[PDB]
Amino acid sequence: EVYKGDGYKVWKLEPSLGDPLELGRKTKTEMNAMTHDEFDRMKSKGYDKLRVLLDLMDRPRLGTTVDLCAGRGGWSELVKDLEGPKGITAVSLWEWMADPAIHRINANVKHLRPWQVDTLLFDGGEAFKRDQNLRKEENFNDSLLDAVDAWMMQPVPPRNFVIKIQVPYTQKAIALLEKWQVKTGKGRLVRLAGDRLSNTVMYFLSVRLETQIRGRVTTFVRELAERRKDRSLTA
Repeated sequence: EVYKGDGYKVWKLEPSLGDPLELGRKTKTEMNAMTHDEFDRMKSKGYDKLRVLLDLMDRPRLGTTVDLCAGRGGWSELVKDLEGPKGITAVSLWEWMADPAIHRINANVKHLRPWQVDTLLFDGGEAFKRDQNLRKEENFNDSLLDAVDAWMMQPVPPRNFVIKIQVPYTQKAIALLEKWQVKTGKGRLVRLAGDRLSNTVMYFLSVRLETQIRGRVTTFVRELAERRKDRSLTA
């Protein structure tokens, strides 16, 4: 009851006014300019984080599961403990610190074409370092969401999904998320509490619909910048 709800797990993100792209670029620029003190002072591990996310989703039965950009296997390992290794397929480019019984495919996620699954996991995306054009990090993560898009738009989409959204305030990202809600009839973008302030990572979970994604991302980026200032500043 009062257990079921979130809770301090995720931020509350009600929609608000603003351009998410510009507020997102604004706090990225500010962060890039922070000194060594400010930045650090505010700056297989995913095993636990996926368990939290799946607990929020009411612990659904996973079934046939593809884990995209599986990396070291943290997410695949949790599925195997939850349901055995038979149903999991792990895709990444190659290392692998998870159960070797889990089936793996060495392939570029942007070239592997989708197939039908019960559960779609994606934990890809990368945070670029300050010495970069802002648009290059946005384009790179956009192109990864474009690949996930083909998994979500196939004739029978994933019943369950956990899709990391590394850079959620681009037009591609927001348009991709709104399209996936229409396609699947569900989906909510969450900000896990306790994620490092140094990224903009959100997660798109296959729970009951929550719309106005564009305003909630704006609220996220505005709220994150304020918390970045609080932590970076002393006294």
